[PDB]
Amino acid sequence: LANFLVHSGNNFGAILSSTNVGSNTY
Amino acid sequence: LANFLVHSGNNFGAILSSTNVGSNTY
Amino acid sequence: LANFLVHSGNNFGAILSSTNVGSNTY
Amino acid sequence: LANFLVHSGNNFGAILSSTNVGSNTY
Amino acid sequence: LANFLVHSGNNFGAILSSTNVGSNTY
Amino acid sequence: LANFLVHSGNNFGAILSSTNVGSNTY
Amino acid sequence: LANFLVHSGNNFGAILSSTNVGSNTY
Amino acid sequence: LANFLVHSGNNFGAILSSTNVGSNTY
Amino acid sequence: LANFLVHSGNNFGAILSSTNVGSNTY
Amino acid sequence: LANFLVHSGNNFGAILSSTNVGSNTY
Repeated sequence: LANFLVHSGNNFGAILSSTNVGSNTY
Repeated sequence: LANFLVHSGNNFGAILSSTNVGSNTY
Repeated sequence: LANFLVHSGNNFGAILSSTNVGSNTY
Repeated sequence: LANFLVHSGNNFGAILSSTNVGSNTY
Repeated sequence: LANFLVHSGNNFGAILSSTNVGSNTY
Repeated sequence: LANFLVHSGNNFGAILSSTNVGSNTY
Repeated sequence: LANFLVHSGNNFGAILSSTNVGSNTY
Repeated sequence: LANFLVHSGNNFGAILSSTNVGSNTY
Repeated sequence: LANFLVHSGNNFGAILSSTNVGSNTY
Repeated sequence: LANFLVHSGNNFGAILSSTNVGSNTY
């Protein structure tokens, strides 16, 4: 069906794919 | 069907794809 | 059908694609 | 059918594509 | 069905895939 | 000032109050 | 100031209050 | 200032309050 | 300042308060 | 400042407070 499959009744969480997240604190 | 598949009844979470997120704190 | 597929009954979450998000705090 | 597909019954969330979002706080 | 499958009743946790997360503290 | 207060610079998200949302799929 | 306060620069997410959301799948 | 306070630069997530969410799958 | 305080640069996660979430699978 | 304080640069996780979550599987 798919390479990735998320099946839920209620969903509240984030879903990231091919993302670049970065944090810099000075 | 797809490379990525999200199937839910109620959805409340963010869905990111090929995104660049960045935070800088000074 | 698609490379990405979001199937829901009620949707409330944001859907980002190829987006650049940035925050700077001084 | 498409590269990205969003199928819902009721939709309330934002859908961004190729967008640049930025916030600066002084 | 899929290479990865997440089946739940209520979901609250993040789901990352092919993501690069980084933090730098100075 | 108020029981609920939403203060933003740019707003794009829906704001619901005392609403009844329902979806039925057959 | 308020019982609930949401202060942001850019807002894209939904804000629900005293809402009843329901989904039925057959 | 408030009983609940959400302060961000960019916001993308849903904010629920006194909400009743329900899903039924047959 | 508040009883609950969420301070972030970029926010993507849901924020629930006094909510009742329920899922029934048959 | 607060009874509970969440301070982050980028946030992706759900934040629950005074919530009742329930799942029933038959």
